[PDB]
Amino acid sequence: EKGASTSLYKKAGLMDSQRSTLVHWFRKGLRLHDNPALSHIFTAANAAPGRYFVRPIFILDPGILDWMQVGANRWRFLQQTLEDLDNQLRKLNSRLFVVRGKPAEVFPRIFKSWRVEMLTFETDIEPYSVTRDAAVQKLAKAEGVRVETHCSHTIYNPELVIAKNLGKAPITYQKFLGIVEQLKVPKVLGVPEKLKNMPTPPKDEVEQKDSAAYDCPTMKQLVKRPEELGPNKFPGGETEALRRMEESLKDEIWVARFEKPNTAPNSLEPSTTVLSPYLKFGCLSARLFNQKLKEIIKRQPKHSQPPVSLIGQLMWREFYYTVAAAEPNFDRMLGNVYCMQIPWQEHPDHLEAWTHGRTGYPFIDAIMRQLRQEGWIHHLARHAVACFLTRGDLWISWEEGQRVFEQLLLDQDWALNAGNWMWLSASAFFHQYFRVYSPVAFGKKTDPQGHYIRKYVPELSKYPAGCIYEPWKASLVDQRAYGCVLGTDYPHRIVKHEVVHKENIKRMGAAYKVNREVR
DNA sequence: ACAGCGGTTGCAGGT
DNA sequence: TACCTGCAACCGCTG
Ligand SMILES: Cc1cc2nc3c(=O)[nH]c(=O)nc-3n(C[C@H](O)[C@H](O)[C@H](O)COP(=O)(O)OP(=O)(O)OC[C@H]3O[C@@H](n4cnc5c(N)ncnc54)[C@H](O)[C@@H]3O)c2cc1C
Ligand SMILES: O=c1nc2n(C[C@H](O)[C@H](O)[C@H](O)CO)c3cc(O)ccc3cc-2c(=O)[nH]1
Repeated sequence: EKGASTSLYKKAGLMDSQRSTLVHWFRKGLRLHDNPALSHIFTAANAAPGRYFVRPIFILDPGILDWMQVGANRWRFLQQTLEDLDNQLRKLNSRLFVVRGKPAEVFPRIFKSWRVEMLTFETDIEPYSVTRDAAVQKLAKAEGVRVETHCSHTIYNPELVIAKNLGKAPITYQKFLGIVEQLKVPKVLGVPEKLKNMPTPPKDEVEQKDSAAYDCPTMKQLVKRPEELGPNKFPGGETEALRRMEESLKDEIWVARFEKPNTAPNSLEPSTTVLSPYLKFGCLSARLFNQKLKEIIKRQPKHSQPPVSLIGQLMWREFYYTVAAAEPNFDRMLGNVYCMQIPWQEHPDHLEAWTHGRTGYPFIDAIMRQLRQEGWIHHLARHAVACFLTRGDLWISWEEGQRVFEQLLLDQDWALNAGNWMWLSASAFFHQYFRVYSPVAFGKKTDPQGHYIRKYVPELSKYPAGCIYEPWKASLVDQRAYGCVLGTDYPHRIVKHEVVHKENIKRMGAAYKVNREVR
């Protein structure tokens, strides 16, 4: 009987050559938890153990760099995320395969060599993803590969929101809420089960030439300019995502009473959750986070509501996802159905100054430096610098600010970055352009001593709180006494806010009329 | 039809 | 304190 059982597994070792492959394709959805596309594959494999190999893949795609600027800090985040993801898949008797190449070229090969029966992935609405996925579905159809996609990057499916709103994406938040209240949310899933009867798949032609061909990229492979790395304040991956979420949810009174407008842009520690990079890469399920918040809200029936509550912030994400789904030119002014056409000026020197936090406005400069160094800044810090760049002071296109954020943010999100840049430039969604953030006054409310400025603009760290926000008010002798002379150790302010913002408000009114008269 | 309402997160000067 | 008004007056939705 022991002899018999031995004969059985020896024979099955030949049978293994006859297996087809089930592929889950990670792009976002970079997590095991609440991942229906992944769970699909793992359930299919375990429902028929012996029949399939499982290949969880991430395609490290050179085409991304034709579309997106990616700074060193975000490359490091991705490196860490893929490593965490392989660690978690290992626990399930699997692993991550990181296939280098463009999807259009990779998929023809692997469909054939792995004998792929089914491919799953989490859907996405970005133009890159739309064109990519269309090409892959086309190829899978031709090649007879079953493709099942799942919508789980968002709580609501943009397509279904647009359908329920009679074919149009809602363009106001309250209307969006009224629509999504009528939609059901799928069940939030746990991590998939361990794979049964899953020997490692046989090496393909690539693996045969280099056994490490699909192994997780190193820092050296992914970060080509490590001199641009800052402190690793927000480590990548689902494990860190979940730890951070549980920590952020620990104070249920803080959660229950959360109002975004009352959180500081310049607290030295984040005043909000900093779950955004995790949500952006899919290291954290938005649907799980929402579920967790809802549990807390049950226990704390006295709680804040949208727009300002924590659930409210998730809904903003959903909101911008839906409007972005409907408009591939979401990230440009021209041809963007939502966007006010505003004659922004080009000014290379001012853009450079803003980009590198050398505007001569300490608050603005502090924020831009934190962003560059750390890759996260608070929402209202983003407001301050985005308003400054666009309608507030420099009159430079929101698209140029978008580009800088796109490089520097760990949470860089096509829809969210574009949506909020339009908001802040009063190009779309927000239209009360008479409200202009003051680069001098805005930060004072939450940091009267200027601690944040003293940290990120250390050259000004000896200035009295009375002029650290407005160092040009200090005489030359006082500047010398504070160890920082304007024009020498810190730049002269590149524009005068008190003049230019009034001029820009007039320009905004004139642009608005032109746009009105087109309709 | 177009007035009235509400709109995540303005500032300054004031109660 | 947490809130108010004046400042000029925008948008989309609603009826
Ligand atoms: C000009 C500008 C550019 C921005 N670019 C991005 C970006 O590329 N990627 C990005 O994730 N956020 C972006 N934001 C939105 C917002 O600032 C960040 O989501 C937020 O600061 C992240 O911090 P948090 O996770 O601690 O937010 P929390 O306040 O803790 O909110 C929780 C989650 O809700 C979502 N959320 C919060 N605020 C917004 C918002 N305003 N719009 C949409 N979703 C929101 C995020 O996923 C966030 O993680 C931008 C904002 C501005 C003003
Ligand atoms: O499929 C990929 N997605 C990558 N993405 C994820 C990307 O957001 C999704 O592929 C989107 O679906 C593209 O529209 C990255 C995102 C970043 O912010 C930075 C780098 C990458 C790199 C890749 C990549 O190599 N392959």
